[PDB]
Amino acid sequence: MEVIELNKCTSGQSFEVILKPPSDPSLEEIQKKLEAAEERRKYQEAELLKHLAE
Amino acid sequence: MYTFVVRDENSSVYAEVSRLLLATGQWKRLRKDNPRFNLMLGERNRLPFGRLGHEPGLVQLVNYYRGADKLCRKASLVKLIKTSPELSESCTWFPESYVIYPTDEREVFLAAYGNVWIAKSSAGAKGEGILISSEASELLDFIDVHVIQKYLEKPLLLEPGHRKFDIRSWVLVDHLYNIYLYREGVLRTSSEPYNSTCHLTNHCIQSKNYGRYEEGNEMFFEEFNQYLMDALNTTLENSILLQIKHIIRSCLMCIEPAISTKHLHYQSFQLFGFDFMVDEELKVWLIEVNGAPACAQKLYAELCQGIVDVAISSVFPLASIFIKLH
Amino acid sequence: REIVHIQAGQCGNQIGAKFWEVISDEHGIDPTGSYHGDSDLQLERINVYYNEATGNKYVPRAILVDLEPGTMDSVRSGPFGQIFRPDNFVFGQSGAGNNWAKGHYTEGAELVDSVLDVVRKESESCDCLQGFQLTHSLGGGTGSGMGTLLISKIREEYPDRIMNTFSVMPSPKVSDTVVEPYNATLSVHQLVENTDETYCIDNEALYDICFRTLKLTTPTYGDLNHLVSATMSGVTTCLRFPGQLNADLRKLAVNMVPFPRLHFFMPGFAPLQYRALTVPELTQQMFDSKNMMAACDPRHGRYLTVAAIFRGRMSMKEVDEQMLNVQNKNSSYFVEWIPNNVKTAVCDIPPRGLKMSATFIGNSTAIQELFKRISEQFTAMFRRKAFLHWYTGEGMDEMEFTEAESNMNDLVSEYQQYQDAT
Amino acid sequence: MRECISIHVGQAGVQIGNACWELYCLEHGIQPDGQMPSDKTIGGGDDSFNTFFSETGAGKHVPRAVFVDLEPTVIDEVRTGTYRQLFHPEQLITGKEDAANNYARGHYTIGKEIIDLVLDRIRKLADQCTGLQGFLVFHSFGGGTGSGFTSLLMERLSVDYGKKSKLEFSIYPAPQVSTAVVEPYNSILTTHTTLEHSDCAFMVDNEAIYDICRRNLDIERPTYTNLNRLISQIVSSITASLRFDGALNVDLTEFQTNLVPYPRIHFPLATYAPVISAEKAYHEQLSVAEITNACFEPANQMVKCDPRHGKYMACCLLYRGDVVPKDVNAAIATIKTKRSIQFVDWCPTGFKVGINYQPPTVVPGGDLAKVQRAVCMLSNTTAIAEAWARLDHKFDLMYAKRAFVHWYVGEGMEEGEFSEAREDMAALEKDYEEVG
Ligand SMILES: Nc1nc2c(ncn2[C@@H]2O[C@H](COP(=O)(O)OP(=O)(O)OP(=O)(O)O)[C@@H](O)[C@H]2O)c(=O)[nH]1
Ligand SMILES: Nc1ncnc2c1ncn2[C@@H]1O[C@H](COP(=O)(O)OP(=O)(O)CP(=O)(O)O)[C@@H](O)[C@H]1O
Ligand SMILES: Nc1cc(C(F)(F)F)c(-c2cc(N3CCOCC3)nc(N3CCOCC3)c2)cn1
Ligand SMILES: Nc1nc2c(ncn2[C@@H]2O[C@H](COP(=O)(O)OP(=O)(O)O)[C@@H](O)[C@H]2O)c(=O)[nH]1
Ligand SMILES: [Ca+2]
Ligand SMILES: [Ca+2]
Ligand SMILES: [Ca+2]
Ligand SMILES: [Mg+2]
Ligand SMILES: [Mg+2]
Ligand SMILES: [Mg+2]
Repeated sequence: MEVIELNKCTSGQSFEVILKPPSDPSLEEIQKKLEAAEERRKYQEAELLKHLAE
Repeated sequence: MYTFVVRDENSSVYAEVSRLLLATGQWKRLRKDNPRFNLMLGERNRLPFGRLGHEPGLVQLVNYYRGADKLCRKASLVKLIKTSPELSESCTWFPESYVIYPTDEREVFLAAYGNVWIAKSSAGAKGEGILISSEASELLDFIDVHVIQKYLEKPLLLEPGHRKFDIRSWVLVDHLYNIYLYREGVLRTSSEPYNSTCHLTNHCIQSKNYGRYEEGNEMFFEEFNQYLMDALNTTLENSILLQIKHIIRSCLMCIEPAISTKHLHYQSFQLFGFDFMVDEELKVWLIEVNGAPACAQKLYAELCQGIVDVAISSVFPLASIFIKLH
Repeated sequence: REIVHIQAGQCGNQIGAKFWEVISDEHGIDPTGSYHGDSDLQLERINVYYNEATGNKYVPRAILVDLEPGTMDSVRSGPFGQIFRPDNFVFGQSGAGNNWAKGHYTEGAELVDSVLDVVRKESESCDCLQGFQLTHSLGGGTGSGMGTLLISKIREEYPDRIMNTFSVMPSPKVSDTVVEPYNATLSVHQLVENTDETYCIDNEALYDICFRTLKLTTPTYGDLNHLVSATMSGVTTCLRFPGQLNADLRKLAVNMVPFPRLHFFMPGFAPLQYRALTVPELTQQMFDSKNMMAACDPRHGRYLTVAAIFRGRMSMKEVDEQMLNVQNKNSSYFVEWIPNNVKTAVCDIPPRGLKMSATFIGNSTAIQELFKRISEQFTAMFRRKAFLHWYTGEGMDEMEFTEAESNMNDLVSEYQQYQDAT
Repeated sequence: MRECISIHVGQAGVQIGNACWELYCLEHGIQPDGQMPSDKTIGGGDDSFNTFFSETGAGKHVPRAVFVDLEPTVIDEVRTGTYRQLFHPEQLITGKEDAANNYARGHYTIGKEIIDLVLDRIRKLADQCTGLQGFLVFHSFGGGTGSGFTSLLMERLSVDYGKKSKLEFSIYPAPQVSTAVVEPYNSILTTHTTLEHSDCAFMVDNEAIYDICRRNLDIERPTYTNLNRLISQIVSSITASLRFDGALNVDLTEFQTNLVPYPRIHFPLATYAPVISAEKAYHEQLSVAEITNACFEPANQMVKCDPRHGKYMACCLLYRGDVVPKDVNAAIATIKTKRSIQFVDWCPTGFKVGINYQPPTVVPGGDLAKVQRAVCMLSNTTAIAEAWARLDHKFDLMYAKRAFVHWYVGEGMEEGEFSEAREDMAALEKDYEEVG
């Protein structure tokens, strides 16, 4: 058991105790995913309106 | 109304428990994967302890202690006894044992190396997978995780027959971590004279002469005590059971901090089968702890009823065959 | 977040009228639309069902539709008849003759545009329209045929809005004409496709409750409608009053409808006397089949989803203990593959004249029994093409009957499919 | 000094943000009108509390926060509440209608239409920063907005602020505390999309908070306010190091450095003690030894699981009040000889300790008692994977029948995203199993 890195100030203190030692997608890509989902929503609505028009 | 689920169709013990539970009219069996249960009779392996105790408004009890495998596997039991300070490498009631892989203890075993030893594993079932030998070379050639344990060359022999035996004790630990030793144990005897089949007392392995001296090579306490009185002028309680109670209590107290459910969101109980050897000096040795024991046929009724009384109805009350070890 | 309410035909306008009497009384609105209530909770979400007109008057966002004047002259003479916006009465003179085809294809089609004119006018003064609710029967002509024609045209003009119905299913025990199973089978096909939630009110169930439980020797439609407005007030409590809930129509449908076609709900109510009802009695009764308003036995099916709404001041610890007790006594009747599929909701405002009440909403596969019995009555006549001339005389072909029958039998099959799922 | 922007998303994110900033103002002597008499530098400064609060020339101290919700009723309570004068109107952002507990609707449908406005409002906060550390993001796993919009926002924040650290405070669903049927779907979908964009995430299980409120505060039926004031004490303990003079966890980077050896396994377990009822007629103050022992009680963990059956990768003790290092070491020694504390063998068996001398602040007229000392333990243990397995099992039950899936596909999501997110959680479960 060892105490290291003891730092003190007026607000408190901090230290480390050791017991034993050891043995991204781009903007265009996100935009495309959003637009792809919008397009599928647009397709489904058009199928609905086509069914309703029949 | 109380609800339970069954997830080990091969448990003879909890098959009788669930049968009793149903015959009280106040317990209802659900399908295996209905989570809205009070009581789980869990599977032997991969029990999903992490899904217990999160159903709102349900008190949930299970019939296994998470972490009790450390006691109920051979290699891990050896490690537990060696590295637990409360059991210590100085432990007097457990045969000298080393863990050997096909951390490993092959070198320290050779250093120690009557030099007869026995090699086993928990993968060993039905008798095979076991080798008793006097040369360490034959033992290691047979292994290539196993345990190598000092073979007790001087066992207490029942007369007539000049025959080896082992003692099975049943121990119930409830949710309060009370330790209950079933007052009825069983001796599982060899039908063959001991010659240094007559070395392995397992009920399946037992050979002609099977059932000669006792029904199915099983002797119960009343007779064994009576034999100890006639032959040795002593009693089962004095010469053996005091040691058995001490060993049971030591083992179970040792792991209690690691497995206790007293402040957990679900609760556990478990039935253990302890296996002991007696040497010719009436010293008792622990051989193995079994986390999913079967029972002796005559004892199935009494003990299964006792489980419901002590472990189940204590948590789920409706509308002593045990010795409490403390 | 506004709801536009529509009521169509005789049944739909009579039940609708009672609905607005009840909830106007709960929100403190008098028959003249003046608010004279005592709690700000009454007004906090008043905008869901009411528009504010100058003079702090509240006008129901309600549209009243019929193909004949009679029932809507009755509404106008009724107790709260003055509360409705005069422009929101849309009626023809011909009638629909208990004939789905007249409601859907001939007489109704001449009237539907001007109804859609009032709907558009209401929707366009909405800050953010939640969706629409329609009350109708399925056994007559206007609410059934013209009502489902309305839904179709609303869905086309507002394809992204939720559509709900309180639909009265016919029963021979409480029947006006023999063609009701035809009218109801044609409507159920529409509802399967064009509603998000349909509360199934079986007139058989309503009658038996008045006769057996309320001990009414000779129930009238008024007695039946008393049970219905009470249940309607209950299921919309979470929309009308400030709860910790925060649910719009779409959230309700998402949580209650696991498969798009299985959106037909058994509603229920308790109690059905000055005696204080305890929480156990409330919970036991609301799950009792005898308190269900669709004549289906839940023990013959499984619950996919359940909402249980308690109203009044009571112990919630007690509510939860009895809910969890009821589930254990019905463990077999909830599907295991939708975890935590029973919702408990509380509202501290009790209905008129009750200290506490409970509304039940169940998506049960037992509802298939309701459709099965309607299918059987349909087929008994349709095998002999009996009474079909009333429909072919309005230009319908037999094939459209075969399709609607086929579609309903499909619906029944899907319910049995999920009732046996493990 | 280096600034931190807090982002609260959805109802749970907003209401918890309310509770946290109420507490922050109490801890720093900031009145609800934004004034702060102790701050003798008017109009600016680079004190430690300035990492969370900016300053106007009139001396108002303004949270570096944005609140975002897809419907306006929750944030409207902020706009008219006790702390209305604290926030700039641009910081409170509301849409017209919510995501109806549907991740796909919050992520694709409504998210697409509001994300640029949110980013624009965050950019305005960032332009006030001399050296922005990154973001603290508060949301539910279960809500449509909290799951769906947060994951979209996290992706775009990675793009627009590539260098900056992102920390999450995530509310994990519990049926004890009003849940939607589909919250397992939303949880898995948002964890899979957010995993690579989050450096360190603190899960709070509503079940644990609910139980602590029942058992320790004797509240029979906890409200959101009860839950949120308790949660805000734990959040304050975790963020105190960024807002006060100190030497442990001084910047957001240090949370990853100290708690997360492997990027994916970035979910530390929080344990807090003591929680004492304010209406306790008679109470007795707990010692350093006792509150440190309590940190290894599952009943005090933010996520219900069993650390005795996992392994530790890191462990921080954060003390507030009357604590000296000598007491901490004596307490640790005692505990290590009595508790099942197993570290993975490729990590030091140690504790990083921080002590702040100011005892916890409590809301006047609240449920929590003033205590002389308290501690929050942050430990990265494999045991927290229990909560993933629980959630994954409920997902599996519904998804095998495709229950409710049509709602998500109906918003433009593909069924394939379900199984992709589910196979990522399976991998994550295997990761915990490998290290543990
Ligand atoms: N602890 C806590 N949990 C909350 C709070 N509000 C909601 N929740 C939980 O959050 C989950 C629901 O998500 P919400 O945050 O309410 O939903 P949202 O993000 O607004 O999403 P939508 O309303 O669907 O648009 C449920 O599991 C609730 O139990 C809160 O104030 N405190
Ligand atoms: N150290 C030792 N000395 C002497 N005999 C031993 C021994 N270890 C085991 N045996 C004998 O071998 C038999 C089986 O040993 P062990 O208990 O390891 O196998 P097992 O696990 O299959 C029986 P159980 O049904 O209790 O699990 C014992 O009954 C005992 O007779
Ligand atoms: N008519 C009603 C009324 C309700 C309720 F809100 F409960 F009152 C519900 C309802 C059912 C349910 N269920 C049904 C069964 O599965 C659990 C959720 N949830 C909710 N929530 C979930 C998220 O918060 C907003 C409202 C509401 C549905 N229809
Ligand atoms: N519960 C209830 N059912 C009604 C009422 N009026 C009619 N019905 C039922 O509704 C069906 C008749 O439809 P109705 O609404 O009168 O015809 P419509 O005007 O053409 O829509 C039959 O099933 C009747 O039993 C009513 O006021 N209450
Ligand atoms: Ca005409
Ligand atoms: Ca300053
Ligand atoms: Ca990053
Ligand atoms: Mg064995
Ligand atoms: Mg009529
Ligand atoms: Mg919301």
